[PDB]
Amino acid sequence: KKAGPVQVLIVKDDHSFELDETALNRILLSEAVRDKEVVAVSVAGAFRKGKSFLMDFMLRYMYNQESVDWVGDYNEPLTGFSWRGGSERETTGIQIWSEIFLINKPDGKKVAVLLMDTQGTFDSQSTLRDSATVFALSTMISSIQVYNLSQNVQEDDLQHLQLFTEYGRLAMEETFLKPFQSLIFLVRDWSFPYEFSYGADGGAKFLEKRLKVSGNQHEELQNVRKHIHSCFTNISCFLLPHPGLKVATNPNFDGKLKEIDDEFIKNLKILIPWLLSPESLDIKEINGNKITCRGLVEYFKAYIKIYQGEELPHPKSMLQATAEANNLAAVATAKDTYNKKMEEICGGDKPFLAPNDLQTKHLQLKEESVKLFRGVKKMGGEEFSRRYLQQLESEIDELYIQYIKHNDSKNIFHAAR
Amino acid sequence: KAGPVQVLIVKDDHSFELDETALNRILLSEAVRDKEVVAVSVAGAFRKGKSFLMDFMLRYMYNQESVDWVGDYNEPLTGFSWRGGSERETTGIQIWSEIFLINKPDGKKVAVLLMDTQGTFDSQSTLRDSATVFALSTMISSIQVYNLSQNVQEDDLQHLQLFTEYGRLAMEETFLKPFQSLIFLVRDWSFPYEFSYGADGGAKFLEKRLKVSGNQHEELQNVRKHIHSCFTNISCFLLPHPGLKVATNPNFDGKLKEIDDEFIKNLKILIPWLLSPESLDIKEINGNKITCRGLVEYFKAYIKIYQGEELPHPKSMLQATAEANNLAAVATAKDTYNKKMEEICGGDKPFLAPNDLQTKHLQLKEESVKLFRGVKKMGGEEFSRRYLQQLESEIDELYIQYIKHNDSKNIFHAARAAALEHH
Ligand SMILES: Nc1nc2c(ncn2[C@@H]2O[C@H](COP(=O)(O)OP(=O)(O)NP(=O)(O)O)[C@@H](O)[C@H]2O)c(=O)[nH]1
Ligand SMILES: Nc1nc2c(ncn2[C@@H]2O[C@H](COP(=O)(O)OP(=O)(O)NP(=O)(O)O)[C@@H](O)[C@H]2O)c(=O)[nH]1
Ligand SMILES: [Mg+2]
Ligand SMILES: [Mg+2]
Repeated sequence: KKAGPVQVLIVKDDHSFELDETALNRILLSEAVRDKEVVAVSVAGAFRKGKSFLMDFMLRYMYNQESVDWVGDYNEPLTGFSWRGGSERETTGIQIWSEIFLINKPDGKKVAVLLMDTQGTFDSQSTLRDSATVFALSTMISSIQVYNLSQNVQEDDLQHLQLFTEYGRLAMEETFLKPFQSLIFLVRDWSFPYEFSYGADGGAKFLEKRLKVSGNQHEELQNVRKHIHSCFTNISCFLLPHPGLKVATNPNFDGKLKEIDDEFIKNLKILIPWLLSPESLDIKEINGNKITCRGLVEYFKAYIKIYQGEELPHPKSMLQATAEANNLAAVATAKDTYNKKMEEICGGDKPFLAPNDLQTKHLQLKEESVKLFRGVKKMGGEEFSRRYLQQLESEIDELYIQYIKHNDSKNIFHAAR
Repeated sequence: KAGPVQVLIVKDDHSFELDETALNRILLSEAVRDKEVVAVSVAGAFRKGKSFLMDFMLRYMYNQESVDWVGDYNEPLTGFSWRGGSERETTGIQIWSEIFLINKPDGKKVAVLLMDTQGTFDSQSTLRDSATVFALSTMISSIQVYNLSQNVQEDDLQHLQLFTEYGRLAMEETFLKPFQSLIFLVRDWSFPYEFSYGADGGAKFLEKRLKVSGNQHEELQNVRKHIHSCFTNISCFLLPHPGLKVATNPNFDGKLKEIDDEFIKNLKILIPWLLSPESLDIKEINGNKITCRGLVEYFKAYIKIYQGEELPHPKSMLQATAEANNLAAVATAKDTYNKKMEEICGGDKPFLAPNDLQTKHLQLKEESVKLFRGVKKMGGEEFSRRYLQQLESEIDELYIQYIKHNDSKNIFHAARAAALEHH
């Protein structure tokens, strides 16, 4: 009866994902909201950075919109989505709030507002596929994604965003429009207001310089930025002050405003409506169509269904992915070398060779391809490269069988006359 | 006067060069030439307090015989350049001009080198820029302080694996571990009620964070196993937040009077812990202890490798995955063409009229192209366009060879036809 967080996407110990359809259906398919267009707000990013903490202040705003003091009473504990200190991850999978909010757009549109809290990336229990799936899904479902970052916007942040969004793209319909809508770079604990002011305007100037594409820029840097711009219709940045050392280090801290830095609260009171004001709420769109709560449930099911199978390629650790590419490239190089040299010997316009001599040449050329494959430095491991070396040897054996038949025909076809 | 010396330069065109004259001036002096060397380096993400830390290491190295080495509380912090702001400061690799001569417990007189490095992941650097600095600083130092913020996350572990693997590949083959001491320094640790500030809380924390289990997922296991196999001594120190003045006040100067006391307390444990003569390990490479002169030779050799050898250069996660996806698809699509052409014009198959053979090839080539296009790949058709072009070009080359094999089955086809046509 009382409102609370609802586990909607479950991530199990075996790294499998399961959707709680009953709960999702309960919330988004009720008669009161099912036919309404939907605004979905999500927060995502690294674990332990205050994502759920933030969402709970968004809840205070949603519940007390017409009040000037929505931020709460100063002795009131912060509740909603579960948050706490400690070095271990808290939120898992994807949670939504059980109460859908009905908000009047300035035109008169009665839209429904969904709030989505997510499992943090880069925890020690999770595989990269786990983190990417949760990040992609929230981005594919939300119309406003708050990318929660610590201290700065680093190049590895941009490359992770790129990886995660591209993974989302893969499971989506082909489209001629931008795949996603609003992205907010929220920088927590910004330490340089004297370089860029706290808030949206300092954020805007900061992010502008961060994502700017220039002709002098190395292609690797250009491309990640181009990808990001291509993915989102609106991109903004908000620079938030540190909430104070007590918020971060006191195990008894409760979310009470009286224990939070004043300049934080001041910028917080600007941040939330800036994200969530009736003016700012963009209705979810997928490939050119405004999605209702009913439609969102459908896409949520279809998307997770794709991530549950093996139709998509999955993201892998940095060393593992480079390693595969290293080996796949080496296998192709070694095989093409063997092949080119065999054609010089038993191509169609070359004379028939005695079988034993063909075999002797094959064995020499094969061994040279094996040596070539082995001499290329690859990440990561001669033991990672075993499966690929073995594939190379067997694929070359298969090619040689074709070459025997080709060689034999030069003798056979002539005998038949 | 002593000051920081720029030794490794990263050019604005992303190539690498060593300032050999600067290096020789320092490490080839008659005083230190043949001294066994200890090299202390700090590496990690930009703007995290690396240079700042090293300047406190400088104070210790200069005032060991003093009661209070940490300094007067009203004295500014100098040495390696540091500042606030969100833009990176340190570039390439710099070292301190003064080599410190210290006596080890066993009575050796070793030379001590301090090395400050360019922070990783700035927006000016390619991944290869960041990887090369990190790797070299690891390959040169006997003690690598890995400087992190707030936590040891999984992306930090994967970056360390990526960077150390890149270093390892440019090293002489060995059966021993490639490196020596690694310290996970966690800046702004927020949970002393869970793991204490300092080396003991850090030890217990990192023990759980890096523990290998044969039951956890392969990729979690393998990053951990890689890190353990790379270093002979791995440690962890949890440092408190220095206070908001240090992090946020533009007028902050490094004066201890403006730094949180808890940080100072732990800083005064950290530095002697890192730099105590008992624990200062002498640089070894491939089982041999290295002198100062010998360190320079290795620096030049290592640098040369990154300049001119075939190495698997680090790529962004998307880039790497996308290449693998495309390479596999090309291979598969190409193999499908080959197999099906062999059913049509393999050596044990009859001659085909050049026009029949042409239309089979055109049919099968299109089937392979569509096979290639049908497979889901990171990331995009644009990324794949060059690979699709490569596939089509390679299939065209196979077709040319198939034409030659087919002709050899009936060389006289055209000539006999022209003769029978006249008759
Ligand atoms: N330094 C800092 N700490 C913050 C900030 N906001 C909240 N915290 C603290 O961060 C800790 C984690 O809060 P939480 O909201 O649970 O973070 P989370 O991102 O949801 N974690 P998880 O990924 O594990 O779900 C709490 O101790 C909270 O007080 C902030 O802006 N800066
Ligand atoms: N939050 C926090 N800030 C710190 C800490 N130590 C130093 N700082 C602040 O960090 C800022 C950057 O210092 P600096 O030593 O230049 O960092 P760096 O890692 O060398 N930067 P770069 O990689 O760009 O050379 C300074 O404003 C300094 O006051 C710390 O432990 N925590
Ligand atoms: Mg959370
Ligand atoms: Mg620096």
